[PDB]
Amino acid sequence: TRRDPLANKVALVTASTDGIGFAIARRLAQDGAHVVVSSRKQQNVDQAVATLQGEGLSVTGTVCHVGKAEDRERLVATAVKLHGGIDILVSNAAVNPFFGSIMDVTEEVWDKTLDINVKAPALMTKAVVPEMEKRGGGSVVIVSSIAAFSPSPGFSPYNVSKTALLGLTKTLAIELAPRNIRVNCLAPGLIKTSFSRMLWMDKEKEESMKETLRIRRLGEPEDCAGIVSFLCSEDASYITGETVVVGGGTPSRL
Amino acid sequence: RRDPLANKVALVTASTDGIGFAIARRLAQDGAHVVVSSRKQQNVDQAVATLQGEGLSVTGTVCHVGKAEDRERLVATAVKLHGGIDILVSNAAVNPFFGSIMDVTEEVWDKTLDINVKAPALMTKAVVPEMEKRGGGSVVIVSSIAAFSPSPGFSPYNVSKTALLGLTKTLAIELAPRNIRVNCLAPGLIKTSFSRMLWMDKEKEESMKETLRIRRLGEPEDCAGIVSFLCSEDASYITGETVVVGGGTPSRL
Amino acid sequence: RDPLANKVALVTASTDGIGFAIARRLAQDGAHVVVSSRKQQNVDQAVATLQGEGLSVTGTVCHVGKAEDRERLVATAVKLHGGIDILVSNAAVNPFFGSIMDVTEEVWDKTLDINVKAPALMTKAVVPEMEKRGGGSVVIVSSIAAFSPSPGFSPYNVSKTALLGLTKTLAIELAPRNIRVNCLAPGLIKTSFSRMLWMDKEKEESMKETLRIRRLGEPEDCAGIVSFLCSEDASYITGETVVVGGGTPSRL
Amino acid sequence: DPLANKVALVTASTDGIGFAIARRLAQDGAHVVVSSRKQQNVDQAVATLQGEGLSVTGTVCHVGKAEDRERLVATAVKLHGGIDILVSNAAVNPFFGSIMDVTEEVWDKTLDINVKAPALMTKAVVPEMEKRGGGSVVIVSSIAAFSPSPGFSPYNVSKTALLGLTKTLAIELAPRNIRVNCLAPGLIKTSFSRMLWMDKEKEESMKETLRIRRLGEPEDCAGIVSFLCSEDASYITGETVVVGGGTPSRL
Ligand SMILES: NC(=O)c1ccc[n+]([C@@H]2O[C@H](COP(=O)([O-])OP(=O)(O)OC[C@H]3O[C@@H](n4cnc5c(N)ncnc54)[C@H](OP(=O)(O)O)[C@@H]3O)[C@@H](O)[C@H]2O)c1
Ligand SMILES: NC(=O)c1ccc[n+]([C@@H]2O[C@H](COP(=O)([O-])OP(=O)(O)OC[C@H]3O[C@@H](n4cnc5c(N)ncnc54)[C@H](OP(=O)(O)O)[C@@H]3O)[C@@H](O)[C@H]2O)c1
Ligand SMILES: NC(=O)c1ccc[n+]([C@@H]2O[C@H](COP(=O)([O-])OP(=O)(O)OC[C@H]3O[C@@H](n4cnc5c(N)ncnc54)[C@H](OP(=O)(O)O)[C@@H]3O)[C@@H](O)[C@H]2O)c1
Ligand SMILES: NC(=O)c1ccc[n+]([C@@H]2O[C@H](COP(=O)([O-])OP(=O)(O)OC[C@H]3O[C@@H](n4cnc5c(N)ncnc54)[C@H](OP(=O)(O)O)[C@@H]3O)[C@@H](O)[C@H]2O)c1
Repeated sequence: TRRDPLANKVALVTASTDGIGFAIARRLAQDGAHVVVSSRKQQNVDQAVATLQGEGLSVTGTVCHVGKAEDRERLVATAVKLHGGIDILVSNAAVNPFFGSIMDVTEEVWDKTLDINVKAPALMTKAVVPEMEKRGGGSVVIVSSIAAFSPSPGFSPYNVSKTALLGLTKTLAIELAPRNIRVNCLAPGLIKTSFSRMLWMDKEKEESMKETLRIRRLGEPEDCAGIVSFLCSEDASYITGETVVVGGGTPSRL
Repeated sequence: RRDPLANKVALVTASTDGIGFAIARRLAQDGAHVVVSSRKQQNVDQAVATLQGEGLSVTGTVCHVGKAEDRERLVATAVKLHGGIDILVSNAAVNPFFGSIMDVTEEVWDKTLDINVKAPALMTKAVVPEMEKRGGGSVVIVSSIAAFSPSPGFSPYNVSKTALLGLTKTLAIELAPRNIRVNCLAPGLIKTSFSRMLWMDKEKEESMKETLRIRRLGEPEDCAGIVSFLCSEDASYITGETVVVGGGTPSRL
Repeated sequence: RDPLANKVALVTASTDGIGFAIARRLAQDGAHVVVSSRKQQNVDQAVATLQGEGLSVTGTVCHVGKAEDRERLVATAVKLHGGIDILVSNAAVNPFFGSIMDVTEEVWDKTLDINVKAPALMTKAVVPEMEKRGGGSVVIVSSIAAFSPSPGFSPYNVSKTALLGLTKTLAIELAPRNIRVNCLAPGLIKTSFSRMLWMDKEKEESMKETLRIRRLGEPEDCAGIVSFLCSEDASYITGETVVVGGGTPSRL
Repeated sequence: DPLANKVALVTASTDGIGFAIARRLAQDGAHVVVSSRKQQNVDQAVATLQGEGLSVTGTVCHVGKAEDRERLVATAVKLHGGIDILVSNAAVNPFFGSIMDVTEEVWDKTLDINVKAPALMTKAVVPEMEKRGGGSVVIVSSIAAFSPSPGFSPYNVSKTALLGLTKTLAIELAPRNIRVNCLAPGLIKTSFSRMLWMDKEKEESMKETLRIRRLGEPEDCAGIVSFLCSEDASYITGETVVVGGGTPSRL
C-alpha cells in the first residue's frame, strides 16, 4: 500500500484562500498533511475551508494578515493547539502592485511593499522555527516570482521585493540548516489568478503576454502545487537553498 | 493515488550504477517502462537482474552514448519493445582525472566535450521524432554543481557541465513547439564510484563537508524524486529549468 | 582626454572607504564631485584632503535616510554646478553579527529603509535633473553578499540582493530617458565597515581561505570600474552588476 | 597609458569587435599583435593601425590550428620579449538551423573552435605570462550564453561553456597571478551578425525583441576589455561583463 508523502505532517500556508496558495493547501492536504489555511478576510477563509472540508481533507482555517505580528503569532498558536506541532510553512502573501512609473511611486507604497513582501515572511519564519525545532526539523517554502529575475517596468517596488526574497531564501537556508530546517523558494511565471488579471483581462492581452513571455500557455494555480508538495517532503531532504521557477519556459536564469 | 508515470516509456543513459540506477529504479516504481543502459554488458545484466527481481518493468541494452550506432539502437530497442518513447534521462559523463590545464591534452578536451556535451544533444535528437508521435515528452539532462562552482583540477569536466546548462535552455526553447520539456538535474557531492576520490578517506569526507558547507554527502536516491517529478505531467509548466540537489552547498540565485 | 570632463557627480556616503575612493577617482577623471555623509566633520576632512589634491570637490551633510537631506543634496549640486549627470549611491547600515532569531523588527525596518528604499528615492530625486542634461549614469553599491550570503547577517544580505533587483528594474524604467543604471558588488574590502572580518590577523587569513581569495580588497580596487561605468565609454552597458571580489565565488 | 609596455595578443582581430579591441589596447599603450586566418585581412588591419601611429604588427593565426597558436606566441615573444595580455575573440559563424538539422560536423567544429581553442590558446600563453609575473586573459562569449535564441543551439551551448571556462581558468590560474575575465556582447553591428540587422525591418524587429534602444557597435566593447586588461582591474577575476545595451541577461 503506497504511503502518503506528507503523512502526519502539519502545514501552515499563508494567503491560501484563493489561487496559488489555495492550490498548494489542497495538494498538501491531498498528500496527507493537516493544513491550516488563512488570509485577511474571514469570508474568504470559510469558503476555502468549506470547499476543502467538502473534499474530506484535513483542513481548518483562521484569519491571518501576514503584516500583523499578532495574527502571525496567533496562526502558529492555533495550529499547535489543534495539531500539536508545525512541520511546514509556505509563505505566499504579497501586496497587489499598482502599475506606475518609479517617479509616481510614493514612499508609503515602498514601505508597505517591503513590509508585507519581505519583512513579513522573515518574521513568519522566525515564528515557526521553535515549533519546527521540537519536531526535529521542518520545511519552509517562500513564494517569490519570475519577476525576481525578469522585471517588467511599472512594478518596481514589487520587482525589488521578489528579488529580495531570493536572498531571504538563501540566507535562511544557511542559518536554519543546523536545526534541520530546509528553506526553498517557488518562483511562478504568469499564472491565471485575480492577482494577475490586469495581464490576461482581454484575449488580446493574453495573446500579447504569451508572445512577450515566449510561452505557449499561461499557468494555472495547480501547476505550482506539485513542486511545493515535493519540496515540503522528506524525499527532497537534499534540497535546500533552492529556487524552482515554474514559468512554462519563460526566460529566468541559468 | 495513481502511478505518476503510468504507461510511460523511459530511456535512462548510464543507468547501471549510482545516480542513473536510482533514477531508473524510481521511474519504474512510479509506473514507467524503463530501458537501462551503459557501456559494459556485465553492468547492464546485473542492473536489469536487480530491478526485475524487485518486480519493476525494466529491461536493458548496451549503449555507449559516444557511439551514434549505440544511440540509434537504444531508441530502436525501446520502440520495438514498448511502441514509443515518452522520457529521456541523459546521465553519462567521462570520469575526469585531477590535473593542471597545462597537462590536459587535446585528446582529453575532445573526449570530454564529445561525451559530456555533444552526446546528450545527439541522444535528444534521436528521441525527438518518437516523442512527437506520443504528443510530447520530457527530457532531463544531468549536469553538476560544478557548472556553477568549479573546483580547480577538473577544467574540461567543469566546462562541459556549464555547457549543459546552455544545452538545457536552448533545447527547451527549440523543442517547446513539439510539447517536449527539457530540464536539468545539478547534483552536489553524491556518494558514488564517480566521486570516490572526494570521500574515500573519512578525513577527506569531513574536509569536503566543511568545504562545501553541507551536513552530509548525498546518496543516489536523493536525486531520484526530483527527476521522476520533472518527467511527469505534474511538472507540465516546468521546462528550461536546472534544479540543484546539493544539500545547501552554494550554487546560484 | 578627461573622460568625465565637466560632468557633475553626487556620491553618497563618500567621506571614507569605498565611497571616498570613488569620489577621488571620478574627480581625478575630470568630474565635479559633491561628497556627503552624516557627519559634518567627516565631510570637512574628506573635502580638505581632495581639494589639497587639486580636485574639484565640495561637500555637504546628507543622511540618505532623510528625505530633506536627499532633496538638499540635489539642490546644493544644482546651485553650485548647474545640473547633475552622475549619482553613485553607496550608503549602508553597519551590520551586526547575529541570528535571524535575534534580529528585531526595528533592525529589519531600518536596514530595508536605508539600504533599499533610500537608493530608490535618492535616484527619484536626481532623475528630473539628469533628463535636463540629456541623460546620466547611476551606480548602486550592493555586495557579494547579494549572491553569496554568510550566516549571521540575514537582513543586510536580503537588502543587498534587493539592490540587484533595483538596479535591473530601474535600468529598464529609465532607459527611455537615456539614464543608465548599473551596480558595483564588492567582495571583502579592508575598511572600517568590515573590520570585524580583518582586524585580527588570524581572522583575515581565515577569511581569505573561506572566500578563496589571495588578498582582501582595498577601496581603490572599486574606483576604476565605477568611473568607467559613469563614462560615455560605457554607453552600451546598463542593467549590469559588476563584482569586484578578487575571484571570490559570485555567479556566472 | 594604462597598458604602457604591455604585450597583447588579440585573436580574430582584423575586423569588428576584435579589431576595435586591438585598436583600444594600442591606444592605451600596449604593443599588439593582431591576427586572423587571412594574410590580406591582417595586412589591412595592421596598415590602418600603423597609419594611426600605434604599435601594432600582425601575423596569420587560425585559432583551430595548434601550430598557428604556438607560432603566434613565438612571434610576439621574438618581437617584444614576452606576453602580458591574451584576448580570445574567435568564433565559428553560426547559421540558423533546427537542432534536428544540425550535423555532427557542425557540433564538432563549433565545440572545437569556440570552446577547445580558447582553452588551448590560454594554455599556450600561460608559461610566458608566468615569466612576466602574471597577466590578463579576456574571453569573448555572448549574451547568447544567458539568453539563447532557437536555431543556434551549437553556438549557444558553446557560449555558455565559455562562462565555465572563464570561471575554471580564473581559479586555476590565480596562483600564477593571471586574471581571467569574459566579455559577453549583445547584438553588435558586424558581418558576423548580419542576418539579425542587415535588413532594416529585421533590425527594428530585433530591437523590440531584445528590448534595446540601439544596436551595439564594435567600439562599445573596447573600453571594458582594455580596463579588464589593466592593473586598475587587479581585484577583478572570474567575472563576465555583459555589454548589451540593457537586453536581458542575468542578475
Ligand atoms: N501571475 C501570478 O498570479 C503570480 C506570478 C508570480 C508570483 N505570484 C505570487 O503568488 C502570490 C499571489 O497568489 P495568487 O496569484 O494565487 O493570488 P490570488 O489567487 O489573488 O490570491 C491572493 C491570496 O492572498 C491573500 N492575501 C492577500 N493579502 C494578504 C495578506 N496581507 N495576508 C494574508 N493573506 C493575504 C488573499 O486572501 P484575502 O484577500 O482574504 O487576504 C488570497 O487568498 C503572491 O506572492 C504573488 O507575488 C503570482
Ligand atoms: N557522484 C557525484 O558526486 C556527482 C556530482 C555531480 C554530478 N554527477 C553526475 O552524475 C552522473 C553519473 O554519476 P554517478 O556519480 O552516478 O557515477 P557512477 O555511480 O560511477 O555511475 C556511472 C554510470 O555511467 C555509466 N557510463 C559511464 N560512461 C558511459 C558512457 N559513455 N555511456 C553510457 N554509460 C556510461 C557507467 O556504466 P558503464 O561503466 O557500464 O558504462 C555507470 O552505470 C554524471 O553525469 C556525473 O557528472 C555526479
Ligand atoms: N567589505 C566591505 O567593506 C564591503 C563589502 C561589500 C559591500 N560594501 C558596501 O560598501 C558600502 C560601505 O562602504 P565602506 O566599506 O567603504 O564603509 P566605510 O569605509 O565605513 O565608509 C562608510 C561611509 O558611509 C557613510 N555613511 C554611513 N551611513 C550613512 C548614511 N546613512 N548616510 C550617508 N552616509 C552614511 C560614512 O560617513 P558618516 O559616518 O559621516 O555618515 C562613511 O563615509 C556599503 O554600501 C557596503 O554595503 C562594503
Ligand atoms: N552580434 C555580434 O556581432 C556578436 C554578439 C555576441 C558575441 N559576438 C562574438 O564576437 C566575436 C567576433 O565576432 P565579430 O562580430 O566581431 O565578427 P566580425 O566583425 O565578422 O570579425 C570576425 C573576425 O574573426 C576572424 N576569424 C574568423 N574565424 C577565425 C579563426 N578561426 N581564427 C582566427 N580568426 C578568425 C575574422 O578574420 P579572418 O576571416 O581573416 O579569419 C575577423 O577578423 C565572436 O566570438 C562572436 O561570437 C559577436
